[PDB]
Amino acid sequence: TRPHASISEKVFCLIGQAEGGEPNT
Amino acid sequence: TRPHASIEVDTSGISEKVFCLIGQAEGGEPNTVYELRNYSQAKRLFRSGELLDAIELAWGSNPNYTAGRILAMRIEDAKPASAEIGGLKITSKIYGNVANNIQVGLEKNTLSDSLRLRVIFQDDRFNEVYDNIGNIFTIKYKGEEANATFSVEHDEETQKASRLVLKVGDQEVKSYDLTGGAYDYTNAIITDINQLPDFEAKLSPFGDKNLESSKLDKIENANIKDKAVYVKAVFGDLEKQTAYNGIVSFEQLKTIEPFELTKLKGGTNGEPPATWADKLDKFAHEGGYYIVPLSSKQSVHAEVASFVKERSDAGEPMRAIVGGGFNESKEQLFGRQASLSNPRVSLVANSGTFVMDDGRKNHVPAYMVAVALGGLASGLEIGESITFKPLRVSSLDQIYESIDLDELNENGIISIEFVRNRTNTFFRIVDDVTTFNDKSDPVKAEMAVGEANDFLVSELKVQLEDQFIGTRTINTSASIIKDFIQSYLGRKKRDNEIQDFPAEDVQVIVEGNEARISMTVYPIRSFKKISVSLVYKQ
Amino acid sequence: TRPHASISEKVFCLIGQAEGGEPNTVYELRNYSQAKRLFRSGELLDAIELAWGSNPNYTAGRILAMRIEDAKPASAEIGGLKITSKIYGNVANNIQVGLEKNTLSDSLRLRVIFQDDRFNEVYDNIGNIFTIKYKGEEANATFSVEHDEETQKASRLVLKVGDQEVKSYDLTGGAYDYTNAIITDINQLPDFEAKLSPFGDKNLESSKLDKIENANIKDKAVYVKAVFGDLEKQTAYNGIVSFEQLKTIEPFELTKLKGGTNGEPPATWADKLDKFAHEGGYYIVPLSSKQSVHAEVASFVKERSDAGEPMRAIVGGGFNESKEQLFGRQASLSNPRVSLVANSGTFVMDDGRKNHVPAYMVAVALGGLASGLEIGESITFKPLRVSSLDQIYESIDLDELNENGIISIEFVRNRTNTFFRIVDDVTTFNDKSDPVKAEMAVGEANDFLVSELKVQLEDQFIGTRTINTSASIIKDFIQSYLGRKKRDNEIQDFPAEDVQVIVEGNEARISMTVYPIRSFKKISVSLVYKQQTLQA
Repeated sequence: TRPHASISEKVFCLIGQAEGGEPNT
Repeated sequence: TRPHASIEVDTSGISEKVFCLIGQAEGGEPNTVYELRNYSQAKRLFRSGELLDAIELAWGSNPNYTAGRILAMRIEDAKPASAEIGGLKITSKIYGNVANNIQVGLEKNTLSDSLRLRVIFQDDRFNEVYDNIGNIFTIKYKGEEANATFSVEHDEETQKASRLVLKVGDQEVKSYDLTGGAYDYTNAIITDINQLPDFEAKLSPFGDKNLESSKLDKIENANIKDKAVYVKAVFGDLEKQTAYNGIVSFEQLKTIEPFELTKLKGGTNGEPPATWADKLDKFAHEGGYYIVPLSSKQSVHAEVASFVKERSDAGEPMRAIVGGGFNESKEQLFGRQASLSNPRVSLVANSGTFVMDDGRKNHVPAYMVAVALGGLASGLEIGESITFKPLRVSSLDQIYESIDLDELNENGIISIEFVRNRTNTFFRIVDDVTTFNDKSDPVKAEMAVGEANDFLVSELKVQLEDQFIGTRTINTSASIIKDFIQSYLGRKKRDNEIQDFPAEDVQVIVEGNEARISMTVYPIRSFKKISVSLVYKQ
Repeated sequence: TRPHASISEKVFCLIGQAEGGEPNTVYELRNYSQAKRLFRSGELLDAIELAWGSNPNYTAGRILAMRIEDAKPASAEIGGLKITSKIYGNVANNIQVGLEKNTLSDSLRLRVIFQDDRFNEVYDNIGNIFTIKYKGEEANATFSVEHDEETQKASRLVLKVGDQEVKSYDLTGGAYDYTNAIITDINQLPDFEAKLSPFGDKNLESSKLDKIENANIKDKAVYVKAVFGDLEKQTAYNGIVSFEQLKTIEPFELTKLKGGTNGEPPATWADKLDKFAHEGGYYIVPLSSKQSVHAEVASFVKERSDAGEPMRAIVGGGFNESKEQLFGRQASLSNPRVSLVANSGTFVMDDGRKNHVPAYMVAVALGGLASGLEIGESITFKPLRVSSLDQIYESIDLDELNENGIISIEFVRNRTNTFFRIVDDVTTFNDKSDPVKAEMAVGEANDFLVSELKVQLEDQFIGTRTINTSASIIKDFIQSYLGRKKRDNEIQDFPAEDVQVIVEGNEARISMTVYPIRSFKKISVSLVYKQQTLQA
């Protein structure tokens, strides 16, 4: 991996359906 | 020499980017790149065939624009024509079959006890003679002893000249070392004989010889009272006579001997190579951008395409333009496209005819229209497109017309369109679409957008490098990166290299070991659809 | 001798095979012309001239050059002289010398020739140091010199008049050491006279007078000669050739010198690498070809590290080496402070010639760069100024060579211009989590810091005043040093709480922590293109 160039305090939560991402995390 | 004035009525030519051509032609030393800056230089490095007709086309495909400097390579392992005749290895500076026409001979002159050399070659009208070979200088002794001589002995380990000695009877009058010493150039002998009482030595008037003294030949006890005999040194005089000129060179295996005027042998272009990648490797660091191979073979098209992708992965963007055959069919073309559907490649269909400047109404294959096209595309300013530009082609051997110029262009194949008048040559090129399958993305799809991206990207790379990748200190967080990048983008908008950019839509993230950047740019590219509407008030 | 007018820190070393200079000595070169006066041809000279022109902006400092051949001076014993040349090696056989007798002076004349410098000046009226006369009416008068028989140096000079001795000149008992004292003192006499040579500032000693007696003199101007001493004074202090006397000096023809020889290729360089042990040259670039000498340089740098002195070696390998041949050097050259360079290319030398360059000399390009740069600065991504280079290795190859600890080179394309830059400051060391050893510039920052820290610990505590300096005092002194080094920004940060020291009789043990300046090696970008509106 030699060096290179490659080219709000109120947190908000959600919970619902989605076709992606592992659940329970 | 003396002060003077000169006027050459130079026949040269009868600009930013560089253009690369690899093809077949019958001259020039093989497997080394050349830079061509002048057509009249190409007619002299090379001689005949596609590589030269390609260059004569590339630098004339448009009456106002023209290609930059050209890099060339020959696709042949041409041997040089040579022979062993006499005690000399004769080798021709030409590489290829053409060199077999060369003729060399030697004859000895009685009136000067020297050789006369003749070299002849037909196509360059070269037929000249060199005479008095040897004769490097004379001596006459002037003392009044009965009969005096001189001698010149070799270094028996190397056949180089070792001493020059003057003998009056049995007495060594004088002597000089020739294995280097004071007398490395013959000039010092020409003083140090004359300045003695009993001897004088003088040069021949035909040119300054002044050879390196180790090149004389072995002689012993030659009378120089009854005669003004020559010192000979017959081989090393050939370099002073002929080295800087002409077509032939001479090398020693042994004694030099006369021979009849005889032809050479072994000038062979050889079989064409079964693969082009090994020689294509040499363009990797010569600074090209646009490359075209001068052949219809499908293996060459796949090797060049894979080569361009390998270069693009290693910091050097490149692009290939390819043609195929003599008037190919749709089935053949889409067969070539489907096998070669990667970006940074563009495929051309038509095969044209060009009025070549000899007066030569040349019917020309598709991979040569790709030269004419690639030459024009390379010469223009960065970010312009071949889109709707005219080409100086004479006529086309073609199938494709307006409805086909939907079909082919929609599938990513370029073609030239016939417009009946006023537009300079009646012919303009419809698009700059690449061979990549998916047309939705313009950077991949359309050549000019890519060609503007590739150099813009390199500049962002190079400027970020020394400002940050140098790692001069960590105490320069991500807020400074936003300052540098907005300053950088502000220059590109001012310099017209981009259309516009939003300044307050830049996001930077950093973790000390790595920085992450996000930015948006609004690109600049040629118009392609003009929808102008008309209304009135009746 | 009369008053008249007429018209960086990191020291660098070079050592290799070229023509010229004394065998087994180090020379402090500081300009191009000084180099060409010392050496004549060889890769050492290209390396020197490359060091001060690998980059126009960054350039090396002082150059310590060594020419590693057991060379001999060319000599030939002829006439009455131990003729010897100053220039050791093969080249000196090209010298020619002759001593011609010249009759109007009744002297010798010297001509020395050497073709590469076309030297060819002449030294004339050799001998003939001064002239003598007598005026008086005495019919018989004469001059003589008599010698110390144990050395045949002259010990008396005498004048006779009227067939008896007049006066002694005591040629070791005063001012008569120098010939002038005889010429003045004769000029004080009533009727004896003498005049100095019109040929120049001879002022030779009387010790080197030649054997001569009963020179009949009155109506004459006879020369005293002193030939050998005149040869030394008028010639030995200039030019290529040197003379010593064996046997009497007399004329002989123009002839070559002989036996000048370079010797055999050096088998071991270690006992000649001892000459750098006190000049402190930090970077060293051996031009040695073979892996055997690279291991010797590696052993040498390790031995100087154990001695306390920091040094680092940059090395190259062959022509057209493959990855694996370079891995076989990397494994056999394992220790840190040794830096392996890959490719072999070409450079545009002083001549304007397209010189081919092996990796042994391409190493000099990085050595000239790292010695030019500021201390602690990284060699990474700086230009290299190379005309052509066997450099087909691609981006994935750079990662493989770099990970394995092999310095590589890259082609980079600007807008229109191009240039070649060096892709990482890595060493030949294995461990990825130890940047003090894995990164040349970090090791350098550590070395130069430690060279000062050692000395300031000596001056403070091995003043040896008393054991009563308890560990709290050492704990304070480390705070002073870490504060002074933070002030000059040589360290990023340090935790002042983490200084622990224990003292036991004459022995102390120390521990601490330092935040070194962190790098910024990787940058990633996410570049997006969007449509846009512009309107009336």
